[PDB]
Amino acid sequence: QIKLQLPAGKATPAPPVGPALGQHGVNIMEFCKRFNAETADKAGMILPVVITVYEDKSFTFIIKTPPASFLLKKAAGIEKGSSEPKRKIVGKVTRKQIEEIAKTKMPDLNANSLEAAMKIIEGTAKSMGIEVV
Amino acid sequence: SIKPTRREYISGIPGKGIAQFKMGNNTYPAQVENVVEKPVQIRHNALEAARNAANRFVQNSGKFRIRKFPFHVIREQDGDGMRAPFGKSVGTAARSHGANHDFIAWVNPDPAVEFAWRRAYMKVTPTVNIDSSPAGNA
Amino acid sequence: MELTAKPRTPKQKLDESMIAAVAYNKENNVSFALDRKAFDRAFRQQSTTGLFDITVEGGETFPALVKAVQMDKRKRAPIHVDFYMVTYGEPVEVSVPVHTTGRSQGEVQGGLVDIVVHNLQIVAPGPRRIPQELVVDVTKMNIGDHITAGDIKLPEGCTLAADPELTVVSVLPPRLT
Amino acid sequence: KVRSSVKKMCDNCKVVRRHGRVLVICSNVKHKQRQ
RNA sequence: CCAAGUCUGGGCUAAGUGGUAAAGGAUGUGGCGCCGCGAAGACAGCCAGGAGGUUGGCUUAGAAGCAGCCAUCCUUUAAAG
Repeated sequence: QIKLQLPAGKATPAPPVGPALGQHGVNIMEFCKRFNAETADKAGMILPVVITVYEDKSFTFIIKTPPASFLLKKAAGIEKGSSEPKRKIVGKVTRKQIEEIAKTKMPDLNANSLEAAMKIIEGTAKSMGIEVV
Repeated sequence: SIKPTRREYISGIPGKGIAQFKMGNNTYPAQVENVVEKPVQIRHNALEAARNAANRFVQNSGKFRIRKFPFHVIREQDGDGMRAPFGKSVGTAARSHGANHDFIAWVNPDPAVEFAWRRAYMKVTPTVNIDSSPAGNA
Repeated sequence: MELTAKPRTPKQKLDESMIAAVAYNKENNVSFALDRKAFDRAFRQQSTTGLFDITVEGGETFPALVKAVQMDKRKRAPIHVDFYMVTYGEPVEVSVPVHTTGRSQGEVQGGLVDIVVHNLQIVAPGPRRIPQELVVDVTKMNIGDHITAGDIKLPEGCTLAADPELTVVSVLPPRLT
Repeated sequence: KVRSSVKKMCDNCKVVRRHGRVLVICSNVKHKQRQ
């Protein structure tokens, strides 16, 4: 029933992992060696973990796919937002490109319809700096 | 109502030194504003100021218009002592004729500017009247 | 709407609940009637901005209403109004308003704004023939631009009791452009 | 404290009357409003 | 105290105001108009979720309502903050 923000390729630090887990009924040694299995592939980037124990003092559960923010930047070719939204809008795109990017985001998107899919991309666009023209 | 020596012999023909009129933004109906009732050679300075601090707290759209402006002034200590007093000027303004059209917080729906002016009254000096115009304030 | 009186009694009248207000019309007038309570309501609507009329003895149910008056006094509560009808096909002195919307150009992007020394529009279209609410806003706003008379853009009734190039409504720096 | 000129802190700080007196009150030592 | 109605009528005071004062405050109190509703059975008590794309931009070393400068939109649904 805990939530952490552990690093990658380092499953032995006493300062954070020690007190934050040991007092909650979690064996620090064994819970750490299990991470050296799934975080070894994508080592280097901080990966948040959500450990959930029971009444036997064990388990590991859901650690992680990755980023989904930097790959969108690679396509457009803007890092970060320009400045402040609704004051310096200068990044227009088109209608047809916003239509196909929402068709794959459906799993974590609002509803499985086509009208509701285009409406979320309208809210997160104007809150940053991507006006649809 | 003691006033000055003339509009060009004593002290008449100035800019009075201040910070112009208009601010805020337009607005066809919404009548948002401020006026008074008090009589007082409105304290220039105090004046100029005040109003300004007004913009200081808001910024843009809310007729930060303001229909005032001094243009005459007092005088006192300079020379011998107290007797035959020549005159040394300082502090012009204008008579706030027992109430009248002050400055205007004029605009559609932008009370975010009403409160402003408000802050504008707070300031000022001679009490002030908080009000609306033909229609009110929306 | 209703409003009565017309004898010769302004003081007390000019007092209480009934405010003076002459019965003005091309050719004839008649003691002041009305009331300090009707003025309210109606007036509250949009005096010389739309128009109606009241039934005093069913006399003459006509429009034209007010072409003058004042909440004068300091207090800011009118007293002593003017009233003139128009059962004619000459209706000229017609001053009805004009509204925009907010079209985004200098504002919701440039923060800039715009003064409208205009708003109203005393003209003279088709007498007893005007849309109590006429709107016209070709948009545009920002930098050192300005629009006024000249351009404008008048629909139907071709009057203009006004002139060209003059207090239309421009866009100024609510801060800086 | 301010004896003169008290007006509502915390989004609660109440308006009470003791001895006709008006002294601010609200779940905070940082409100001990009094006049 | 000192001469003369502890007159009658109907309001308003709960501070001794009366018996000196301003800016400035506050469901004091009494009398007048407005917006929403109580059988879409209404504000304040109580049961509950206390919704998701919201975890957007400057600064990020931290905005991601609960540092602050700009946004202020979309939603599958019991509605939206």
